[PDB]
Amino acid sequence: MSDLETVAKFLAESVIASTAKTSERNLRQLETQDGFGLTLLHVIASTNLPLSTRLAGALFFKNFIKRKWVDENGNHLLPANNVELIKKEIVPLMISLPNNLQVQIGEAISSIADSDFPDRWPTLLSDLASRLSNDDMVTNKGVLTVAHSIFKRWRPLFRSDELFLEIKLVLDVFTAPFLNLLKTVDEQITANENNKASLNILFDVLLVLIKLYYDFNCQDIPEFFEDNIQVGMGIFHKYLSYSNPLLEDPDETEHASVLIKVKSSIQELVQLYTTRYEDVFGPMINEFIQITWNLLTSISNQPKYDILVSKSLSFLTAVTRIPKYFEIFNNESAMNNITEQIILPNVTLREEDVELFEDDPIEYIRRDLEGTDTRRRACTDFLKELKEKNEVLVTNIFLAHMKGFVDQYMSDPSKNWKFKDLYIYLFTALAINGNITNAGVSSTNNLLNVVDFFTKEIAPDLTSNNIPHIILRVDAIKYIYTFRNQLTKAQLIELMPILATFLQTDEYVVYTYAAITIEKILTIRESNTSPAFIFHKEDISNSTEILLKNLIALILKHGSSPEKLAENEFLMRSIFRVLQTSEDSIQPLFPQLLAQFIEIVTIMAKNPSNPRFTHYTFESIGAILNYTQRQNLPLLVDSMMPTFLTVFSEDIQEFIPYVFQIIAFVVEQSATIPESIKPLAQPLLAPNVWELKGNIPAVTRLLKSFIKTDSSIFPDLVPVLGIFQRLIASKAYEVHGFDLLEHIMLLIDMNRLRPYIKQIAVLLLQRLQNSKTERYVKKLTVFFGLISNKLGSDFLIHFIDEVQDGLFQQIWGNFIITTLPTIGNLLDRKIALIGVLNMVINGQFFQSKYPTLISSTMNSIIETASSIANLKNDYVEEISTFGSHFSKLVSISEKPFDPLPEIDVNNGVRLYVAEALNKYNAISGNTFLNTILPQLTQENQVKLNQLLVG
Amino acid sequence: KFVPEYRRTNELRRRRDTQQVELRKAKRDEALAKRRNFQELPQMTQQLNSDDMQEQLSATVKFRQILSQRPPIDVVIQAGVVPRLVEFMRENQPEMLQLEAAWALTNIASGTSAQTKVVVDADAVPLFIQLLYTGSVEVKEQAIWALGNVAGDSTDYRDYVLQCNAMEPILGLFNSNKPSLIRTATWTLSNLCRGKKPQPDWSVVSQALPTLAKLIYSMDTETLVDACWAISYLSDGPQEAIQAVIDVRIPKRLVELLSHESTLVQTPALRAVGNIVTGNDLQTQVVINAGVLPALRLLLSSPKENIKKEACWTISNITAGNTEQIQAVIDANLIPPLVKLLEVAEYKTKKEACWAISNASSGGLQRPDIIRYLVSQGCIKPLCDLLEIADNRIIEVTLDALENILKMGEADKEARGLNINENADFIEKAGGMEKIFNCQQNENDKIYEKAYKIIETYFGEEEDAV
Amino acid sequence: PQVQFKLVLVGDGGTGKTTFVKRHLTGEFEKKYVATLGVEVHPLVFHTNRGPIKFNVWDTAGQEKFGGLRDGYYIQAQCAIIMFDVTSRVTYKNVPNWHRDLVRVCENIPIVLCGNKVDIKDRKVKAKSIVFHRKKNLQYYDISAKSNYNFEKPFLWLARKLIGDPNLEF
Ligand SMILES: Nc1nc2c(ncn2[C@@H]2O[C@H](COP(=O)(O)OP(=O)(O)OP(=O)(O)O)[C@@H](O)[C@H]2O)c(=O)[nH]1
Ligand SMILES: [Mg+2]
Repeated sequence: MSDLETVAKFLAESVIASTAKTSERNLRQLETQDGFGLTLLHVIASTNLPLSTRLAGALFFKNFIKRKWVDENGNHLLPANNVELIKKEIVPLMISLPNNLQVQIGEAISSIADSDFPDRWPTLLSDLASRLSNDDMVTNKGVLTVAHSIFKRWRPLFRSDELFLEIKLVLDVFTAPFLNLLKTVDEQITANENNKASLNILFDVLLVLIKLYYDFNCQDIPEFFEDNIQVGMGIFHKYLSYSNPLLEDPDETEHASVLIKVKSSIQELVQLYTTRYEDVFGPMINEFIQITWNLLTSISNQPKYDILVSKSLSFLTAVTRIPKYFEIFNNESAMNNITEQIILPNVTLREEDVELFEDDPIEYIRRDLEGTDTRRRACTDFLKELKEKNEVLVTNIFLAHMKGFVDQYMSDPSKNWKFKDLYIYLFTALAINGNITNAGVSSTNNLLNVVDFFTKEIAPDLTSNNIPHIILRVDAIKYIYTFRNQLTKAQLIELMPILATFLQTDEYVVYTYAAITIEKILTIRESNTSPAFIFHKEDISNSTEILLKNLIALILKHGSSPEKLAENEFLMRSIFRVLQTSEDSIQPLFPQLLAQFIEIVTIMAKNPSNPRFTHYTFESIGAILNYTQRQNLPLLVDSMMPTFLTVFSEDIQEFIPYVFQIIAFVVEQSATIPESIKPLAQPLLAPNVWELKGNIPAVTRLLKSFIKTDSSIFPDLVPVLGIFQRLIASKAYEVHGFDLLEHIMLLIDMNRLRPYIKQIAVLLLQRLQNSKTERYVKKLTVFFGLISNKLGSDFLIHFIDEVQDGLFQQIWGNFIITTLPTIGNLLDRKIALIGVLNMVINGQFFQSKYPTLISSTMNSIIETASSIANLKNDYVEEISTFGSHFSKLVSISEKPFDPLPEIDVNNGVRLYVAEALNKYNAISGNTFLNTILPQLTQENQVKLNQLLVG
Repeated sequence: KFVPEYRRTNELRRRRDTQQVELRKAKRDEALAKRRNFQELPQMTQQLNSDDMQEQLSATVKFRQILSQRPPIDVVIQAGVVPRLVEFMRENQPEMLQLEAAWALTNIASGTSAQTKVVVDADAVPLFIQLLYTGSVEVKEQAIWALGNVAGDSTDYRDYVLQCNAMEPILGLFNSNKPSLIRTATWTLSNLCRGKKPQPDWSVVSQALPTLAKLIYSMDTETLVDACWAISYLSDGPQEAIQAVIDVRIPKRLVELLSHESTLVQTPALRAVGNIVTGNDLQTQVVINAGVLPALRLLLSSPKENIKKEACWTISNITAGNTEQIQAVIDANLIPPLVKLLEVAEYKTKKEACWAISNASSGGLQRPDIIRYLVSQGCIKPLCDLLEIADNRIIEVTLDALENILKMGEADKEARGLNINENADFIEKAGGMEKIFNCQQNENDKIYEKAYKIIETYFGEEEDAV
Repeated sequence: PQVQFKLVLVGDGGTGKTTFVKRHLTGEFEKKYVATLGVEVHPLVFHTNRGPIKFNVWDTAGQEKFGGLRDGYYIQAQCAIIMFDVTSRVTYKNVPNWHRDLVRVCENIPIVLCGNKVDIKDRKVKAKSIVFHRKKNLQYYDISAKSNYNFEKPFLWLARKLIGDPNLEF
């Protein structure tokens, strides 16, 4: 009967599946009653209700605050009376609840504070701080957790006066109790040395105190913490070394405990102090170094210490970057003791990796290729940081240890094979200056010889009949991959038949890394200033067929199920690269290769699984078509189109944007539309083809290719204009609409366009009033320039005026000349600028009909021609839905249409404009410049003289 | 969801103190405001009230002596002699009596604010000012010292002194030959110029700039210290205040003083020069033409950390200027030292070298050879390293530098037909790609969005090499 | 289905939680995005070598405005799946928020972190970035509701954890 009893009833029902949704609808109805907020608080406090019902009430109250406490402007939405009573009850209520309920009320307080603190809740800070006591560490944890939730909001903020005022307010209340409480927790931890339960509680409080210590120091080191630094950091200094058998258990290797987290939080704070407040922290840094050195010395290799180890190494890395503190271990003794104690024990190959090698080879390869927070990586980055500060010392110290690793291996290669993996790894890390990139390694350590190390240590392991462990075979191949830029062409050529032979083995990682290394060798450029690759077609032609034959056999090796066939994308990436390098070397085999790729497409269509495999399959098809003689395209086309039609009819959306690109390329390269492709033209225009974002770029390209190659394939232009309308009306697809329109206007005879030219202009300009974007107006301006440059100034005027006489001059003076100087894309800027100039110097009708437009047009021209790289350079988060992704095929990519190729966008534009203006002035009997100069702004009269006298 | 605006996240030139609120412990590099000029009380009070001139003098001399070199200020006040001392400064009193009375009052005003209040409420200030007109050189020296302590006590007494028209007679003192008079008057003058909120009446204290232009041509260290501090206060202002300093042709000698032997001189001189380059490009070029860039190069190696910091801040407001001014910085060989500080200096200094390099890269978008040279000098690695430790504002500034560097590399790739963006490869080589990528974990949305754009624009598996 | 478990499925809007459940329920792949309103509870039955196991999947709403009871759904949950979309970096950035709210209600339940949509080429959240599961001792899986990659791994791990039998098989 009661309203409290009724609220509790449906709070309870909300935990049960059959009533989860109805209970919420009932509660939302009960929620309209005034005081529902306070009714929830009374339910939460009712110890006679089951805990789950009270928890449902605490969660509902919390989310009630988040929904209905304030509107977007910060106006309280509850009656002013309820608001103040909530703020008065909530803190005392929080204290009285057990943990599971207490934390949710703490979060509701934090949510209220998000909007009301500090201006509209002045009592909160005193309210919270007054609940801390020396004898109740449970209540302390709860209160401190609320404080941390509020104060940690400072961490992502930019400094400001308003923020520092807020921080000052908090410090005045908390500094004394915070330090005192911190000074009390350390005392009770020692007194309770053998009380497990009380220890876990005390360290829970310590963890939040450490996090709060960070909150108070994340913007600047406040005066209080500078003055009291010795006691504060002194305490943390202590617990970095603390060890208690009760708070540990060797039987757990993954789950980091509160003690582990406390030391990690301490190391976070120590690195903050070391990197931001070294001036204040300096005197104490040496103590933390020594304790960090001892901490890493006696740390178990169990993963549960991984984070602590990396946070310690990042601290030591920050210390390595401070010269004063790097010198304490910038000598052979210390550097050698770091090596033996810190780095080497963590760089050895751990068997948690060897198992990934055997059980999930493809994943091992992907992670090896791209790489964090493993001890190996954390320690190797530390090793790099040291090398950067003293290369000679670090290198020689490791060359000494590696010398002994060689002897350990040569003595018993079968058992000590892991030692050879070690010094290959170490040698690589020491030899590379910085990190390897997608382009390889660009420079190496002058104290090491990668070619010598290759000849002596790597090459023998490639061809040795027996290998102590296939991991060393992989290490050898990976060395070639890593140092490919450091080997000569002749050395690489000698390796090509060896790597190719690996493609006939059964070891997953060996033949995959071999394929990867071949592919990367074929991507090495001769230099960055020309496109030529080191490997030309004559360097691969004699092995192209056998490489492709073996790569295909590896793809098919484990069965032709869609998921297994497509498993290894590196095989198909290598096929693509081989094809690209070989060009027309094996043209006679193109029909058979293409038939094999088409069969792969057919199998994968049952379940597309690997998008990278799929992508490079179609890249490979694109490469074949790119190197096929044009008169042989129809025969290849005919062998593909049955499968492509099935891709449409079965709606295999993963392949549809690739098929559209391939077909478009074929049409672009043919003098006529192949007969098997003609039936697609008019179905292409159905609106349902243009619904998915992932297909639009591809079907736009296909439609453009039909228009260019043979626009008579479209007997009716109405549905073509219907596509243009659909694209141009859309903010998302407007760019494709302009791209289509350019093809329409420039490539279809005007006799055909005549009945539609007014409608085209109306559609194009409707966006200006309804829903114009900045990109739209920029693209419209470029489009005007393109029309002017090609069809002429008179055409453009009568194209726009056909919509409404007078519209040309209105759009020109409002949109075109105002927008021209803001166009940042360099090719678009040239087209627009030259097109606008063309109106003045090659538009006698423009001059005679709109004489008063010339001055403002010239101001825009001069400003645009006399101006920057600061402008937005391109025309570039959201929910992915099925089919929303488009992937461009580089094998058949097209460069943008430049109608003004004799004018480089870099410096030719400015020179062109100046020469065109001088010429026009000369043709005018030297009256244009003199007549227009006084009509320009002061600023542009100067810029113009710099152009002409330039 | 509503939050206070300063808890939301959704011209490169920087003025002295755009944000005054501080959490850090205040560290004073400024000269102490007040200065002191190094029981038979009943009997002295009887002589001071006596009608005899020689009895008055002997009493005044005694009160001055006990107040010299600690001094029982509150005890002298309790004797009720302060108004009598003030009477001894009146225009119709003997010269030596005026001298002693003014000296004694100077030291009473040298103590607490309550003790200064005693002298001020006794109407001493109009008489000090008068003694600056009528006194001998010895009298003028005592009166100007007294006015320094009043002015140095608070902005209110500073303004009261100025409201009494003290500036006109004070500015007449600087024709004296006595180095001790010039020293004291320069310190008092710096006290009249000191104080930010409220600032002194500009129409009055800007009348001192011609005199300050002369004073910085002193070779007395103490005089130069307080003269440069005075100029540093007056130059802390908008373009109008900077222009008044330029008009009196102070910058040339101010720049010369950056190379003074004493860091007590370099500090205020550098502060004043820093203030001047917060205006516009034209005002900044006046300082460049005075030779500030070679002088700044040496200060980047100064043993005083705060000198290095202020030198970087000054350079950063120069590289906030135009292409030619950025090139001038490069031409003065200032980048190698900046890059060095960017990797080894204390954070507050390192942070300022970041602003300087970042601002230069913003103008380097118009002269790509600027960014080439920056990259050539190895700035990429220090910038990337700074991403891991810096406050959120400096993260944003550092990402903007890296974005400019990437834009230039991309524009260069397209202009020259290069295969890859060379600066993107340098950044990845230096380990910077991962450190930019990790900025996407920041809850600050501006930082996240910038890092995301950089990663997706320049490192997003763009293309297969063809 | 007499062995029953309350499983809460949470994650940002559009990450594929409903598509994933419906694929398990009927085998159909849903192409359209129809945001879930609060929760929909779906029973999933697996026939194992230890008998039939039933998961009552509380498929919750990821969009805040449709969140319904939000973490009110987590009360007495015995396991959970946190989902994100490997093509949307922001959905992984929000994983700690979902995990924090879960463990505040359910201290010690087994939780599987699922990175969905690995069938899409433009993957933004690489394995390198995916480290949250080691910091909080969650099991992680790449999955694809579209291609059925690792389709059953989340429920299999939870079932083994819940029954305490590493040899349980579906
Ligand atoms: N390509 C691809 N798309 C998927 C996959 N899984 C889901 N989707 C698509 O992603 C979109 C999101 O679908 P939903 O399952 O309804 O998203 P949700 O997580 O339930 O979102 P909310 O209910 O609002 O919390 C739909 O368009 C799905 O078709 C996948 O594995 N691969
Ligand atoms: Mg859903």
